[PDB]
Amino acid sequence: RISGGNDKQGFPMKQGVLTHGRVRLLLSKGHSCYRPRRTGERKRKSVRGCIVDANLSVLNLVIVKKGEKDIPGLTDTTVTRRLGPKRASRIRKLFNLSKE
Amino acid sequence: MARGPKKHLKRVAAPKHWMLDKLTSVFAPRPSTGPHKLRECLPLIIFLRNKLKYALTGDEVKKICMQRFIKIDGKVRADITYPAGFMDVISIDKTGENFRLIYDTKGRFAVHRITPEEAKYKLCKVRKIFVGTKGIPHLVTHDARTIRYPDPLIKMNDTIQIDLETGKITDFIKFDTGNLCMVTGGANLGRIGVITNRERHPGSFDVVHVKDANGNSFATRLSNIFVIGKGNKPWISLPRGKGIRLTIAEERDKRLAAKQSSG
Amino acid sequence: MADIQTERAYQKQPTIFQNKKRVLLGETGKEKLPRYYKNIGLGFKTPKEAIEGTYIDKKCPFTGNVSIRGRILSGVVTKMKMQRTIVIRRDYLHYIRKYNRFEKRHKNMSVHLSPCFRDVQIGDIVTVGECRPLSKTVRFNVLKVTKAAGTKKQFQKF
Amino acid sequence: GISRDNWHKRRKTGGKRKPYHKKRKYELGRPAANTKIGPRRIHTVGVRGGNKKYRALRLDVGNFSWGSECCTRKTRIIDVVYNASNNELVRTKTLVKNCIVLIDSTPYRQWYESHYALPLGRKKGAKLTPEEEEILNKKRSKKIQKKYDERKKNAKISSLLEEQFQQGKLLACIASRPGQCGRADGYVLEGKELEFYLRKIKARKG
RNA sequence: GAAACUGCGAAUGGCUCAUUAAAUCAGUUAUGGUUCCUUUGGUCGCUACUUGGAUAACUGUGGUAAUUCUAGAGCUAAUACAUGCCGACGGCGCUGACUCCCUUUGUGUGGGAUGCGUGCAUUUAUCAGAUCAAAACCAACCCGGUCGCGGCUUUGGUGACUCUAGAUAACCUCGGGCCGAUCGCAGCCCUCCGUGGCGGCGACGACCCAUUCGAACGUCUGCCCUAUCAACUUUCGAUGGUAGUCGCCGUGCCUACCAUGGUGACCACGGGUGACGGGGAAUCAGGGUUCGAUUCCGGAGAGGGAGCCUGAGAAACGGCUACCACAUCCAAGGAAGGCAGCAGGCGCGCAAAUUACCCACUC
Repeated sequence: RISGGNDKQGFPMKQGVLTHGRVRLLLSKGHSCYRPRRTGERKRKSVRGCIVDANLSVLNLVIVKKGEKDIPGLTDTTVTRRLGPKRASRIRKLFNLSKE
Repeated sequence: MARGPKKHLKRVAAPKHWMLDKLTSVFAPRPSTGPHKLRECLPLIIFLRNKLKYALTGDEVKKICMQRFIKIDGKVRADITYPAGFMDVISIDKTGENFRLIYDTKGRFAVHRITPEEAKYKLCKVRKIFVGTKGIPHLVTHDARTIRYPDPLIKMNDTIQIDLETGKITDFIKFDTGNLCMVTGGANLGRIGVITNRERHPGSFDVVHVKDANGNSFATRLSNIFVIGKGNKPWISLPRGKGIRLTIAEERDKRLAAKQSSG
Repeated sequence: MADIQTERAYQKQPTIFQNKKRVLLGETGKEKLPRYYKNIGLGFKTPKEAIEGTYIDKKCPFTGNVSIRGRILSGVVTKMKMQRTIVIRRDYLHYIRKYNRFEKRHKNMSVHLSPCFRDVQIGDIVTVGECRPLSKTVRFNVLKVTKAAGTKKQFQKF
Repeated sequence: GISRDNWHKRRKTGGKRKPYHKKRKYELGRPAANTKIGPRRIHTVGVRGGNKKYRALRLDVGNFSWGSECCTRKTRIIDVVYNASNNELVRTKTLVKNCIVLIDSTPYRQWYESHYALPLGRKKGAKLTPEEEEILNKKRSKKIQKKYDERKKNAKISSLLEEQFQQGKLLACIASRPGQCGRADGYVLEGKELEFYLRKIKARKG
């Protein structure tokens, strides 16, 4: 699956901008490509449209279905320990525990 | 510009009756928002530092209050700029002493020590009467206290007595002629006398005439009269000089004759 | 008098209602409208023509939606070409302290005059009290009219 | 943006005034609601002090009072017929205070017929007998006919309404502010108000 | 206990005097024409032994010459975000199958199966608000008594309300009003052996009254020079009326229709000011003349104009967006900016100090 990328000059792609060009948008709290420094801040800044072309610096991709072959390192390596749950109903839902 | 409320006070702008010096500083304590008006209170820091002298700096006041030693109207207060005012009681249980705020006859708060059985009640002037939902009657006092189910004889301008452990009404004095009062604003501030006439105007201000123990006469707007006793006798103990306001020539002559101030 | 609905919207007093039940009156009839009116306070008296009248005026002190508060003033009626409003003149002396002498000055007020006063003339004396702002330039409303302390309308027998 | 100040305009004498300061936020104004007939669409705005205000863009239904009978019920709004302030407001069907409107007569007719035990909106026997006669006549032990003199001796309605009920529509007046409350709500026209607006409606077009 | 999320503050303080002549400002009065974080006092009972999913710090992989630029992937919390019972419905009004008693109906009764609504806020309509002076007949009776006479009763308040409280018919905001799924100390009393609870001290939070701190709008009287400024304003709203829109609220504040007004020799309208207003300062027999950018109080403004987010409070500039004037970096694609704060520099001119030390004092 295609998950995004960066332009030349490093500008990110974002979903919903239906072009191969870059554009300037007034961003606000809750959009990607911005992080507000104050409550209620908005800033106007450059972003890239959704369509893939030869121009990109990098494409981001995620494997949604594995083949029969193994890709070296990327698909050989077994999963790490992660971190366990902390909300009480979450612990019951993981181990199928009774309400008592 | 002024885009919202202010939170500082310059020392030459502060109330005259606090008696602050000219040269230690630019600022004065801004009284905390509370039961009494900014012009009509005494901040707790000025009482502990400047009047009683238990502390030499504002930090020595802060570490008296944070130990929970100071009670106002029987409640512990940790705020150093809390707005105490007229008829309030301050108790200091660790040193074993009690005070009430009353005006000196020159128009400033005296220190006035009281016995522990007199530290159990205060006197309150009535500001408002109204009826709420389900027909329940309400009362409002000069110090923001709200009371439900007052006695239906208690009217505007009357004085009520309350016990501090429960906050409920015990007894009251009617506003009428021949009762004893104290003056709480204007040029006559801190004088005591009996009410002798009320003159009224429809729109604008009513005027009350008051008579002294020595037979002098004075007047003020009705908003400045506080009743303190039925007939001739007060319900509270009174400070040295008893509100008599002697003139500068009488004050000179007693100061020479009595030889007080280590003469 | 016989008609008052001269406007594009129907004219009535608020707080008055007419029952559409028990409507029978026989060969004759009586007033379908009771009248709303009030006391102003300050020792003024409500005119008979406000109680016995049929006019609609929302800015009226006696029969409309205004509160009389603050200053009470007087002046001389001097112009009345507007409708339900008049102009009055106020004259005074100003002291100039370098000299020991006075200077004559005047100001004008636009004021609201209701029906119930209907025989006012230029040179009559009028008493007024403050209201909320009633229009752009109007802040005062007529409480009493007189021609005491002066000569008659026509001859001395008036 | 839009503002409601007094200082942009001239004094009693006809003389100009110069600006004292820039525009302040407490001098603000906003665009009009222009409420239409249609299925409910309401939007809300934050106002000075942090309170909320409701603005109705479309309304289909309201609450109306028949003050003569002490009856009020939720009712459909059909059309607008007169506006004292401007004719473009009836040409474009916009709803505002003291506008004159047509409403569904049905819930008042159903209250009356079940309260008085008499017909109201009926033309001929084919719209009386075949159904719902059992609203009017039932077994009523010691409450059958004569005890309804408490009803029947005060039942007669005004001729101007009995002519409206047969067409299925009543005239009414809007008393709420729909652009400020979110509601369209008012009272049924009666008596000399009904005579006044029937003359004005007829004299404009008819 | 670093970091990060959440809460609060950043609208005060400090700097300057450009604009501004009934404007600002001062004394005097008013909200019965409005809003109000916090403090202080009222008020706080029409799956439930505890619900849902999802992100930051962190771990891991990157893009651009460049910034307090940020993208894709793997984990996990709540007083963040979103749901929602239990307990204490037993309300009281309206309907009225049937039933009982004096009188078949009507009219006086007492029961009564069964339905509907039923806290405070919100929008609209309706009702009641009690008091006064004097008799004589008639229907039916309160009541003392029996087949014609004596005697009466019910929120509060203002100079003044279309006030406050009460009753009736409906509405109701939902995703878009309240009625606690929260945190910390000491432990308890028992049809009681760790159970049913009830409870001591709090902390934090939220709808509504009243306070406190204010803010906003309005009343009366008060101003330097000028006629080589004598008439001015007016659907391009000028003055007023009726209905409405918008707004925290009164109001030509704005819109439609209508009227023809409003100010001036007691100086309007126009122009000037090396004009911010006041407390005040210099000089002075008595009366005066001149000054007040400047430590206290009020106003205005952050290069020039305009627009707007967040919030109880801003039309904010140590917030944001654009045009106009300046101007810094670049890999020429792009990115960033506002000392009339404290020190310091250039320019100007007769003309004005150190890029020092500290939160000990005052707040």
